[PDB]
Amino acid sequence: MKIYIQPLSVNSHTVEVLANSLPKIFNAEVFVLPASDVSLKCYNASRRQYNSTCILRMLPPIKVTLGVTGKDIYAKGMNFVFGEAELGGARAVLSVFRLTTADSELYRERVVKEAVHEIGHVLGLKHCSNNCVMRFSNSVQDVDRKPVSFCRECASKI
Ligand SMILES: [Zn+2]
Ligand SMILES: [Zn+2]
Repeated sequence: MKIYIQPLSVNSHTVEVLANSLPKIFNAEVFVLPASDVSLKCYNASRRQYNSTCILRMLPPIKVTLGVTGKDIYAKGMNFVFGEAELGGARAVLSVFRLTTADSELYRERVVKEAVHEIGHVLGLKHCSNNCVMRFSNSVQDVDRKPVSFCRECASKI
């Protein structure tokens, strides 16, 4: 498995977190693509948020490609989303905007959890109700309560 991280208006240090954490989690070769600013095509001026579905479309369809942004994102019908993924496809996007917090270590932990969650969807995993990183999180309090690891059921399916 190969994972391509596409920085899209994001702190380079946060990208490094993912480059350093994801290989072991996915037993994958990880590539960091050249940084770019997230496309203004995907900016909703009324909401001052970027549409995640728009961002996904602009990523290369190379499994697995994860776009990562510091901008707040939303998808249709949602006030915000942490991310959006093609289930069993090639592409996902993560926003770290809603994860911001004072404790650097907690921020880091949230970033890894939510990246792993998105990539799990690309690998074909639906939301999981177990003690699992694939749980849906309504808020960052939910993110903090779920683990970074896949449950035994989800791990068996990758
Ligand atoms: Zn999800
Ligand atoms: Zn699970």
